[PDB]
Amino acid sequence: MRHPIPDYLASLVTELGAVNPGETAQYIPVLAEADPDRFGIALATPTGRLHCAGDADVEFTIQSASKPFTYAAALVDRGFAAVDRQVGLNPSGEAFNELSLEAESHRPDNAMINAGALAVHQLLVGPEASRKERLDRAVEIMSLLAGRRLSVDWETYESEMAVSDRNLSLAHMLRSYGVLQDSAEEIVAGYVAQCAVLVTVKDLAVMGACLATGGIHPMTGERMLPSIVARRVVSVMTSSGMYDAAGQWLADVGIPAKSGVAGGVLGALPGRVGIGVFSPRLDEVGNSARGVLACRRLSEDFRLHLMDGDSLGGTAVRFVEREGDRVFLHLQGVIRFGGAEAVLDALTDLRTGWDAAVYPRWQEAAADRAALSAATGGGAVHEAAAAAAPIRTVVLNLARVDRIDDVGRRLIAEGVRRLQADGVRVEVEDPERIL
Amino acid sequence: MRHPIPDYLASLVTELGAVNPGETAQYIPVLAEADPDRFGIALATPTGRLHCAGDADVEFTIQSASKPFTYAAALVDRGFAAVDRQVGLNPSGEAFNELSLEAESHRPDNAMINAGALAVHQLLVGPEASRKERLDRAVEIMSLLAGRRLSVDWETYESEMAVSDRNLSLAHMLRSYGVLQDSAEEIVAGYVAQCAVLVTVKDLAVMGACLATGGIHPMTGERMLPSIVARRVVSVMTSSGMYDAAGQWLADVGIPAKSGVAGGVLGALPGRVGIGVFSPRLDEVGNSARGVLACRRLSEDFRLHLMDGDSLGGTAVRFVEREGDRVFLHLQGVIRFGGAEAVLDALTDLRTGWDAAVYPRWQEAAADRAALSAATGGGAVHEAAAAAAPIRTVVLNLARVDRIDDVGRRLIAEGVRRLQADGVRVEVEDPERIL
Ligand SMILES: N[C@@H](CCC(=O)O)C(=O)O
Ligand SMILES: N[C@@H](CCC(=O)O)C(=O)O
Repeated sequence: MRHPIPDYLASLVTELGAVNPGETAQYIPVLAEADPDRFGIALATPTGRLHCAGDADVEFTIQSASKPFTYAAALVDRGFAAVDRQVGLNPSGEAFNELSLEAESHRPDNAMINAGALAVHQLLVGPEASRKERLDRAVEIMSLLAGRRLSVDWETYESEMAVSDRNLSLAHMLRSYGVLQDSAEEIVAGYVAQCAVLVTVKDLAVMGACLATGGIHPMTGERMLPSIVARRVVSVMTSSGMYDAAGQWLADVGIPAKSGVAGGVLGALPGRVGIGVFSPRLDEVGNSARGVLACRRLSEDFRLHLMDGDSLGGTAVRFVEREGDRVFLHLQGVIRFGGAEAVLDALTDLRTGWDAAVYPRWQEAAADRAALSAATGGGAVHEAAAAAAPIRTVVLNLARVDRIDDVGRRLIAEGVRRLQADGVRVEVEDPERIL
Repeated sequence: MRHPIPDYLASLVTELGAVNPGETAQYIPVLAEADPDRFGIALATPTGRLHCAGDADVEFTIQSASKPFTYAAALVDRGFAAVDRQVGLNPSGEAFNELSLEAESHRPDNAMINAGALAVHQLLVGPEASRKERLDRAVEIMSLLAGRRLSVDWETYESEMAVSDRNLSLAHMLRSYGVLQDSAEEIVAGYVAQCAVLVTVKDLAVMGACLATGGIHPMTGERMLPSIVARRVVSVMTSSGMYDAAGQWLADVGIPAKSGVAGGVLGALPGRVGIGVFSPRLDEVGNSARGVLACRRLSEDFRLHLMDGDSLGGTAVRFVEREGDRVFLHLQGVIRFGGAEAVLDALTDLRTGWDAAVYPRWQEAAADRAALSAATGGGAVHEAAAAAAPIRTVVLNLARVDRIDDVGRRLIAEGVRRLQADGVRVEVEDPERIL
């Protein structure tokens, strides 16, 4: 059959395309004369699927939506310590205040606002890196997530470099407080090229997806970024991506996202989906009108909110079989704290916090563990307590476990270490050595 | 064996308990003379497990950590429209500015700051509700999540009511802009009692857990709040819970949390865990010092970050068996967009977005779907494409699916509707009618 998601994408494009409020970025000639009658949208899933509709294969400059990529690239090249000394974590409106830099800190508020982006571009490769290297580190980091070699639209670069007075101002002010080493024109030029990189609504959906999964590319399964770096970038996208309207956006939508004045919008909901939207005309605060609306919809119709839980839970426990003398534990999925934590409940729930008198209700509910389990979501863990409803051997089957982060390994290891201590054998049937 | 989490909780209490910086709330006599040598912590899981350490069963006033409960209660009693007209969604520092209310809006910035809390207390039952009802609606909503009838510590209430000049000021100012109907003293009194409700570090962990799961109580599986309301409350806790330091907190920790000046801290990470911490002494901005640190740790050691993905993904597909003429699909877990979306991939992947030439790398990776699957986390969906590696009947087994939200139902329904349209039989073996 044909997948229903792309069909949904097409319906949304037609419904919201009935109109076209706002206007194109007027502070640059190349973006003013752009056709406002375009509008695409893509959804890239963690697994590797890509759904689309409308003008999702038309190119446009990534502008600001490029900020989380260079922040991520710079974090890897210099590490947290070095980047944090120049870029803060406080949300702010693009309107620049010098008091930002007078603080004991001496650093722009965050990496989503121009001042913060200029500081990040300056940190790109190292202290002795040339102008030319930083700009390739930019195009490179981005290109590695989009999946292909990207290019800079010099026509836009030149158009913007001719009227880049504001940014030069932020760059100078920054040098004044020692946040920038090199020259103002040098970092501005590199920053203005970085924003001139061309992407399609689809690339953004795939790039957003890399950040969504913790640094894993959904089209190859190859780690592009460390989970810890990808985490922070999505953290700052959420808290400062929509500027002073971030509180209202985190509640109204739930999708960490940065918008570009060329019309593009990037979205990345941790562990669920990379998003890309494209619609030239900008609203009253500078974002992509139809683009920002597209996200509202997706978020309401699919409950794609950051606060809408979607864990594995006890579902990490495929099943618990007490054949007779030995008990078999088969794990499944991607095991992190959530899953490993449930495993530890299973293991403990084999015979190897509240006063029942005070909570008659909780004891009753507990009496029926199968019922209380489905109402809550702990897969087949209740099958452990049921196996013990002597055990001399426990088998940990890991054939169905896609992967397990460090925290899971340690937690399940410790779990194993504590069983043997009980005079219980423990065989870990783990084929593709993952443990 | 003994579960390793509580042991970890005890280690953390001893390690971080080596010290005790800051001091108790000095603007109230009853909280100034409180013993600073106490410190507990609890973790309530979605499934129904409760882990503890230290003074987790000692009572203390919930103060501000009560704000998300009354905001949630008021949202249910009056609905979004009515509450949003009085309470905004913008983050802010407790330092009050009158320009907040001059805006076209005429409403405090958010429901986590005193002004915003006073406005929420005023909306508690209805326009014709008495002073006495609102205060019970407060204690009630909270008590229903903690799992037991709670009480107001009048000793603290009286102590604070004697020096409640600041709050009265916020209350008056609000009446001035028409955000409060009743009297200033009336709402202040009710608000000061609401903060005098006594909880233990454990109750907070269970209460945080209700919000964490989308409104489902982890100790009974009974829905206490609508998923949509629980969502917003966690959204505003995240964006404004830590005030002007929320950007740095969302990155440094990732756990939506509100602190109380009595020493308690509430945490609620969507779909993973309810948290409770208790440590009388407050730091330089008013939060619980050791309490705020406890959260930092938990978040770093267990990767309990809001941005650290933890989905079900393709793991919703237990397996795909092509016995021969018919194909069997067994689903599992709690199915939302994430899971339902994978099902639709399975169904479509039975023979009933990118240019391969451009992405040689992606085609290679795709060639080995089993490998690309484990690197990414899509359970056993690749088993569908493998079944078709004619099909006249497809069986949807739902015995292992704990539950499925509205979005899942519609998505899997549509999926079903599109298969039959292909001249394919479709039997949904779903025992406890969930579909
Ligand atoms: N590329 C623009 C930024 C566009 C935006 O703010 O989205 C600039 O450097 O000024
Ligand atoms: N109960 C205190 C608030 C404490 C806090 O801000 O955490 C008050 O009403 O002023």
